Amino acid sequence: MNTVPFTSAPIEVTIGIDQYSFNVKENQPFHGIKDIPIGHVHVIHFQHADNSSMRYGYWFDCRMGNFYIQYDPKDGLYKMMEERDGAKFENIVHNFKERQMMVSYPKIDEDDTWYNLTEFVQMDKIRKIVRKDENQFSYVDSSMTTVQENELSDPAHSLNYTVINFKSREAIRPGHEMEDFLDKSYYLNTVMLQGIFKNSSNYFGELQFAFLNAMFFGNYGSSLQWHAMIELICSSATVPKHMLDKLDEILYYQIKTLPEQYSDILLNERVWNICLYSSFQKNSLHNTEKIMENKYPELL
Amino acid sequence: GAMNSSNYAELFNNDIKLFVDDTNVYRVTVHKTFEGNVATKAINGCIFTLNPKTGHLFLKIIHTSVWAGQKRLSQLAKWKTAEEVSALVRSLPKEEQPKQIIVTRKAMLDPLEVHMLDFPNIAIRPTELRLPFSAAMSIDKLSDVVMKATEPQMVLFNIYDDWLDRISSYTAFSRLTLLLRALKTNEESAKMILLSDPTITIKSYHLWPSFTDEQWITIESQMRDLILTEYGRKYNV
Ligand SMILES: COc1ccccc1C(N)=O
Ligand SMILES: COc1ccccc1C(N)=O
Repeated sequence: MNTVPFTSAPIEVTIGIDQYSFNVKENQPFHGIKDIPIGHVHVIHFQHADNSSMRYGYWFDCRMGNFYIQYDPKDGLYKMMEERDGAKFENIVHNFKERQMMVSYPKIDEDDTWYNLTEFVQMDKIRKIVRKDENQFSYVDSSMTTVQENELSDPAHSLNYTVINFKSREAIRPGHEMEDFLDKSYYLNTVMLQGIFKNSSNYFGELQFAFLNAMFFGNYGSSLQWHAMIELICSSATVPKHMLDKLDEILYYQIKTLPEQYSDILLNERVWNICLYSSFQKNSLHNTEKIMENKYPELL
Repeated sequence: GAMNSSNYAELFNNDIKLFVDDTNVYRVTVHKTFEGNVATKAINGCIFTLNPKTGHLFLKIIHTSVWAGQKRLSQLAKWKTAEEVSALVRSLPKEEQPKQIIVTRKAMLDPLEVHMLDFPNIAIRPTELRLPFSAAMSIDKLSDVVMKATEPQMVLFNIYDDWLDRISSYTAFSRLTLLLRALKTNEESAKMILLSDPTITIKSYHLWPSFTDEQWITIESQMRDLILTEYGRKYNV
């Protein structure tokens, strides 16, 4: 179990850690989060009490270094940093635990939710979508634009998701126009899976990361990426059977975890009605269709 | 974006543009089978591709053999249309290619856009106008070349005959759409109007009769009466 200590909490803020969250009052004696499960990526995220504008946060993996949070009063935000001196870090953390100044990552033992939302997400791939190579952790916020959004404006601050365009020369083989537009298997299997992602695990990893950025930061560009990756699979007549079964599980846990009150903005009615009821895979997502129908029957 | 009554004069500016109408690409005769079921029999069709400024009509005849062994013909017809328009554009010299293609039905947008990915600078546009180009098969000489074709064929016409010698393209298009609207609302009456007087003939190299300016005013008035009338006989007013 690992720890992300905080220097202090000078401003009132709601802090999230994965799917959990808690309020910290201005100058409350808070010094971080302990008992963070090893083996998963994690996200620690922030919403200031005085400006709900800009949710922001940091993707990290404690196996990759010792990380802490420190408020910067010049830039006005809680910043993640790496401590290179391992003995200094251990000594700081141990003092904070002895004084019981940390919240415990509150994982229920039955609960596989975080695993199920991050199964294919790896820090190395996050760091290629979020380019800032001098840090081992990655910053994301509500306003960051994707490369595809920048094509339709700061490139260093972009989310480099894989471009998905259904009316593009990449998607459509000369002479197979109708075939490739109405059945996207070529684009899914040859162009994206074999060509760009190499395997379905990397595809699912980006899909899961896009969903989590949409949910936790309200990142609109990530929402489009998530809906597009889903639609590319559902609009393919030919999909490996293991991929369909895994997609059903992935989406099930995403829909299960989604705040009931964010469904209106985070779920695209056209994509979901198409995927569940018209697409080639309309009958291949049993778990996802059942939870969608019982939780969000309005959308459909 | 969409073409409507507000940007109507744009059709007659000097940017090359084509209208594409696909309503006569897939045509069927519905009939009973010996067993008492219903079947369709396809007949030859055509793509109606028209330069509204010059009157040049690229009539691609769609022979029934193109449907043999194919499924979902209604959907295939839109992609066949788009494939043929794309092939037409590619066959034209660069300086003759259109800058805009306006489709008369919204379901042609994606098929044409996908077939024209190679031409990012050609705008594919819908229209809010209800244009009567379906009635093109009521022009006898066009109907005749379509129904006689034994193979795929492209035939080139000027749908304005020699009118541009005397009138502008705005006026020629207005005349064309009035004639076609009339033929679409009451084909028998419209055709009676156009040919009643045996002394006015259609030149071999034309589609419509050789009306004088004065006779066109008479003709045009008789077509508006027809359209208003039928609108009476239809709605009872
Ligand atoms: C991922 O899809 C997109 C990306 C950028 C902008 C728009 C879209 C979209 N769904 O149309
Ligand atoms: C008779 O042609 C059809 C039949 C069914 C549906 C559509 C069409 C058509 N031409 O688009």
